[PDB]
Amino acid sequence: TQKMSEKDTKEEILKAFKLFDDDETGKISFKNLKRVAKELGENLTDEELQEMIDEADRDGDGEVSEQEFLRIMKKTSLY
Amino acid sequence: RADLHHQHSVLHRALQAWVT
Repeated sequence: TQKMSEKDTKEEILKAFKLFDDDETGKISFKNLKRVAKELGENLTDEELQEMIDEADRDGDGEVSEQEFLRIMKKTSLY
Repeated sequence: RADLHHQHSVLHRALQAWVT
């Protein structure tokens, strides 16, 4: 069945990544994550910011580059 | 649900898809 014919989830994810990455550093850090949390205005308790980064790869990168963010998004590949 | 007048919101889509 046809749904998304476009490729531009990569564009979405890239421009989303840049809305976290203020620093233009190529990483979403904990700080960038919490800076996003206070931009939405959601009163998160630091530990779930830690969970979100810990989820998005302490195995290889440590904090979150675009491939880790792509991995965290592509986790929903019908899931 | 980010339907009418997309001034901002859609950082929510990125953040909330990660946390929730």
